[PDB]
Amino acid sequence: MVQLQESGPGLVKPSQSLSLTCTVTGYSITSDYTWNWIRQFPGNKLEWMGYISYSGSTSYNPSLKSRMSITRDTSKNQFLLQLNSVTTADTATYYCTRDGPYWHIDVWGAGTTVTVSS
Amino acid sequence: DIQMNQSPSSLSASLGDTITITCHASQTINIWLSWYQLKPGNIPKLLIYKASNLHTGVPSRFSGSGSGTGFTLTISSLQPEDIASYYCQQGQSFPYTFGGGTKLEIK
Amino acid sequence: LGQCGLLGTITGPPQCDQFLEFSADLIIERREGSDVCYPGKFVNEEALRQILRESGGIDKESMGFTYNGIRTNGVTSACRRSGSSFYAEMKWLLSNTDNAAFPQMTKSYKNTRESPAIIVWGIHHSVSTAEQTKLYGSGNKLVTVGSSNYQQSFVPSPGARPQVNGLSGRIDFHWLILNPNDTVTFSFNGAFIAPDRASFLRGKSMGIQSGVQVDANCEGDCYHSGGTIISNLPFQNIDSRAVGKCPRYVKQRSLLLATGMKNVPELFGAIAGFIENGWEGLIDGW
Amino acid sequence: NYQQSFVPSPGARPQVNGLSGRIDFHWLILNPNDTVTFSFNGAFIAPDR
Repeated sequence: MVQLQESGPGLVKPSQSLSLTCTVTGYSITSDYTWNWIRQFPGNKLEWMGYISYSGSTSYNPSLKSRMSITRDTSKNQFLLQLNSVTTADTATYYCTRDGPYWHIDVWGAGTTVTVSS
Repeated sequence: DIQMNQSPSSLSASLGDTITITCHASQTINIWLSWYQLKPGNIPKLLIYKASNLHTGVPSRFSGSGSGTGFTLTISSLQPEDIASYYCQQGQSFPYTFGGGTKLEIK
Repeated sequence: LGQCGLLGTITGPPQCDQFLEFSADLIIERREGSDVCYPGKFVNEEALRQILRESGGIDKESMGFTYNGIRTNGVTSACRRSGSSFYAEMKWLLSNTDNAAFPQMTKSYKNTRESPAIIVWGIHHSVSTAEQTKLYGSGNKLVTVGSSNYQQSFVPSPGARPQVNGLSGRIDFHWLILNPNDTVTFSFNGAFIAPDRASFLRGKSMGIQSGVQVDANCEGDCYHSGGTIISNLPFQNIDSRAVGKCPRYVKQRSLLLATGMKNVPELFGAIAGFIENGWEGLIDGW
Repeated sequence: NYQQSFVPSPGARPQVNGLSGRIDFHWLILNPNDTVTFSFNGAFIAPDR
């Protein structure tokens, strides 16, 4: 039973950073699958951010090339999302997901809603 | 990049009817799709991977198939727990893109 | 194909997911083409490579099997896409309770088109009898594969082997052909690697092998491994495994053909005859 | 010049015009003075000439 749960603040001021994490229980984040974050635009429209591998390699969305980082924590079974230089558009719902193979995506987290306005 | 034009944007169905939804990858990806239901109000669920094999634990009522640049599921004999929104994902070439999303409606 | 080994398209390894259903008029295999990700090999495999160098592509279709009492997603740690996968086209019929039993199966498929299939199944050679109980159960194992023109009843070989990049046990894939309306039946009580899609053909192409680049601006038809020959001359000393519509390989390298008279500076006896020398002060006529 | 020890394949097949089970016939050659021996506990279709 692999469960993923986001957490973070309520209101974020523009031109600042955003730090969310996802806790993962039931499965080590170093056992061999990657780990994604996925937003939700207003209007029910999905988009891909990037992953961190079980070893710790990352790829990113090539229109979020220089403003995004994703790291992890092997101790309390977590990984942490970081994004900066934000505008009004980034009010979304962020979904920490466990990826599957190139076949698909398996495990979805429930999500949480962010708000970026001053 | 690759564009995923899931059409139509919404259509209306009663109880017991067979309906299709049809994604349209803009470039050859040839087998790689998966179908996700995520409704506003719950966690998402998995339905189909490899564009044919249904996920383990799904009720066997639901199916889909396809290859090339055209993919399609099949849902009939609807339920009260059937109403959601339905997304398709191309797994060929990075970055991941999803589709527009169809909204399930009672006529 | 690049890093795709031509007989892998029929099986789907991670290096060939972008070529599972291609279409070509000129296929090219590279020196680095690998056909597998688990350690294993094909059978009669130079012949099968000669069906496909002209087939112009492939077109799979499903086959529709369904299993119960039995898992289907045992995974290997070398066919890696993000993690532990298997081939795209095949599955892994493994036992449910890990040492209790395994029921005997029987499945079938009838070809229904105008074209012959290319259907390929798999037999799994366990590394021991200690890891053929863990994977499958007890008793002897036999995979019966019969059609109209075909009857084999293959059997595994539980033995220790050297390791190829981590794993000792092999997996062998054999292949048959169906004709229209014809039917195959697979039956087994262990160690079988079923197909899930059959495979059809398209048309007419040619195959080459090279080590130089794919070009697109140049017009030519004689394709060997060090490039392309283009000439109006009937003879070439360039290569003798040149495929296409080439000139013909000789062993000489120069063979000059005259196009003037005998050069006499200063059968009928006038050129080098009773007219002694040529003229160099004559520039219009001969 | 020959030693095989063949074995049957009890399995279900498609039907060719009524029957499912097949029968396969193999063939050898003898030389002068040479001798063949057939031995079996079932499922054999002997020659007679």
